[PDB]
Amino acid sequence: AKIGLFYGTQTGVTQTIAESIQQEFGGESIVDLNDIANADASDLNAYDYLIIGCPTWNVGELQSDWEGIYDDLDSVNFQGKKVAYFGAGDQVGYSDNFQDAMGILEEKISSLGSQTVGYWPIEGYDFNESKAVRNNQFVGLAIDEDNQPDLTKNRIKTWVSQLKSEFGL
Ligand SMILES: Cc1cc2nc3c(=O)[nH]c(=O)nc-3n(C[C@H](O)[C@H](O)[C@H](O)COP(=O)(O)O)c2cc1C
Repeated sequence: AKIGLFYGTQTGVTQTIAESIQQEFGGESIVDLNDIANADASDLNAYDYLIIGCPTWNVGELQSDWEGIYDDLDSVNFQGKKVAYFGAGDQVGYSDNFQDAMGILEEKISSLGSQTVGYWPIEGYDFNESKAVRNNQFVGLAIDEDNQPDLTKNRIKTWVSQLKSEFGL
């Protein structure tokens, strides 16, 4: 597989999303699925295409496994990689920090030389602030299983379909 997906999760939602994205891409032969709790930052070097999934916890913080590796990301060579992101969040409970983690990771990784692809429009959501917004789009797939579970399936399907192109699929 030429695409590597690395996710982190506290309660399992992000994992489930990760599994669905893998299946939408076409399976294990298309995307390698990895829990970041088991990886080294160095594992990220193998791929030209990455998908980073991370939920936001504790009012605007990264999920703990991502927080653990955060400082090691500098050691990865992201030059030339295309990276797409996804995150789980709750726009009602955390309106002022909706999907911040996705935003924090994207800012770090993009600054290291990768190109973000996979922007997602903000129509259909309601939140006050987010670190993951740029030019009025999310930098990646914003999922909200707490408030909008009925939208998830479609959001994933649409997003993957847009991604396919950018990943040379
Ligand atoms: C105590 C607590 C704090 C949270 N903080 C945030 C937050 O700052 N921003 C946000 O978008 N969602 C926040 N969430 C919502 C979660 O990210 C969300 O429930 C997600 O589905 C959890 O994903 P996981 O199972 O992969 O960890 C919080 C949830 C809890 C329970």
